[PDB]
Amino acid sequence: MSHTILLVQPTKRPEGRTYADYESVNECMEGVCKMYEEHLKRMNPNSPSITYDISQLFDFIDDLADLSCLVYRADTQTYQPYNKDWIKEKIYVLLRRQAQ
Amino acid sequence: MSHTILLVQPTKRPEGRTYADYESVNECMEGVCKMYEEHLKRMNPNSPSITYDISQLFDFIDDLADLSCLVYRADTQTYQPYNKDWIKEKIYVLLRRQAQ
Amino acid sequence: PRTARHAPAVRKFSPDLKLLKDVKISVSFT
Amino acid sequence: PRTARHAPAVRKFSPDLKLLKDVKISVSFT
Repeated sequence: MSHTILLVQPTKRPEGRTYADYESVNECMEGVCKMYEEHLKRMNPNSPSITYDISQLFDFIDDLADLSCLVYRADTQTYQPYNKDWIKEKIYVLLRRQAQ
Repeated sequence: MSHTILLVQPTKRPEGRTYADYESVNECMEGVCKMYEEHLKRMNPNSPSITYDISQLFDFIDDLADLSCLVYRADTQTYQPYNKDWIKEKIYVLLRRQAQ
Repeated sequence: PRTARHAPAVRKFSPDLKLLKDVKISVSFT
Repeated sequence: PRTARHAPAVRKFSPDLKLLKDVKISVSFT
């Protein structure tokens, strides 16, 4: 497991920035999904369950002003940066594993 | 100049987190001072100028729930993390240079 | 001997992006 | 030929930590 920091800017205003940290890359990708699912939950408070296509989650990520992460590398004790498109791919891989 | 990301959590609540990025370590340290000085400005709207001892800035930094930074290293294209006490020292060095 | 310090479990932080907050629509009928 | 896109200069972000916001004191006289 590599400690992972997620940097989030939902809109063009930097006043909305936040960050989160996770024990692994996988937990970070699970966290991105949870962030979207919380958005859907507040949009649909009366729905006990929601199904979405991965494309909807990717649309949501695309529409974020900024999303990136930083993955701890033990061999240099530094953080490797990865951008939105890298995150989306790791989410696809995660969800495919989860489905199986 | 090394691109530098600053992670700020003012209180125990993670809902107050923010981050900022800077073109250099020096600009990041200048930014930490500016963050304190803005706090003093809103505390003292009638004061056109405020003088403070460095110890007051360090007290303010100590009282932040979390402060850390990430400094881009071109030789590995990764970010090196540094904690609150490293930041305070780099601020001391910056202000000493500025005074001279 | 120093005292061992216990506290409640820290909840995992999950950001609420508040994307619907203050989103308004105005409709004219003229 | 593609259009060159110009926009206003982006202001440098300087966080307002809002540390005095909603800070209150209650004083009893009894």
